[PDB]
Amino acid sequence: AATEVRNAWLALERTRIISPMTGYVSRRAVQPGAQISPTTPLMAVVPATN
Amino acid sequence: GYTATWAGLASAPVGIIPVILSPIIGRFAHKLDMRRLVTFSFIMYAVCFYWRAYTFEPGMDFGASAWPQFIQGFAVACFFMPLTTITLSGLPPERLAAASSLSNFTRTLAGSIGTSITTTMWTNRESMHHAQLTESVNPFNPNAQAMYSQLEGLGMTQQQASGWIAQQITNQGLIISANEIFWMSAGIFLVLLGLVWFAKPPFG
Repeated sequence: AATEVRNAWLALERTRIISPMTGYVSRRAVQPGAQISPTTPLMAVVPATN
Repeated sequence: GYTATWAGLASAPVGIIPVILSPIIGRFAHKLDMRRLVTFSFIMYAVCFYWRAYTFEPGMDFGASAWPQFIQGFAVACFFMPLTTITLSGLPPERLAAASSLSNFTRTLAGSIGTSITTTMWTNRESMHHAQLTESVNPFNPNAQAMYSQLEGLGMTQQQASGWIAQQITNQGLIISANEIFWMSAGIFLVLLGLVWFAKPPFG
């Protein structure tokens, strides 16, 4: 049961979508109220380092 | 998607006007300052090309490319006879052969040069427009995933749908590039107008 608690907690903590890279936002196709799945593009981040 | 016979049929209306006006112009040549005919023909050629420039559309019927040639009939009718009368004006009867040979040689050279320039311009501007168009087709764009959805509705693969979109972009670019050439040609005509007035009037 502790394992299932952990899985549920990770599911809840992932309702906040975090940026994996420092950069700048280019395209924005996400609006309040949109229905999102793990296959829908949301933004783009373009660093300027390398 | 025209065929060769249909495509040729779209240029029939050019000969409707000259086949009538040619004798009338010939009959009355005694009372005309031929220079004014050349100027009118140049203006009429500019009008026809500007007509084509602002009226070509992907879904244009046979009539949309038949009226402009009906108009161009006048322009072609009043350009050969007057200018050739000026070209061979006052020369003795014996030399008419050599003058004709020179005139024809220059005219054929001009035709070849025109074809060579125009074809390359058409293809290159098509490439430029293709580049400027394919940009909009990306993710992060409504009315771009919808097209893919409708395409996949008909059973096409993803790659086939991409090819179809590319083909459509190509066709649009060709129409745009083709209309850009007509505009340039008409503009160039507007400047060539006044040169015909440098010729003296010894006509006869």
